[PDB]
Amino acid sequence: GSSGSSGSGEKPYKCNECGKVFTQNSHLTNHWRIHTGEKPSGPSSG
Ligand SMILES: [Zn+2]
Repeated sequence: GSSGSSGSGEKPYKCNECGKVFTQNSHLTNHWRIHTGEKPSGPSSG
């Protein structure tokens, strides 16, 4: 079978706005920037 459970494997830091994953904190917090404005009105990139 296949186990699809996150937590241990994935990193403790994960963007709760799109679904990204980073190794450090400063990286995650920073990323959010792109989410907070910056021409958020357009074609979804995903
Ligand atoms: Zn994000």
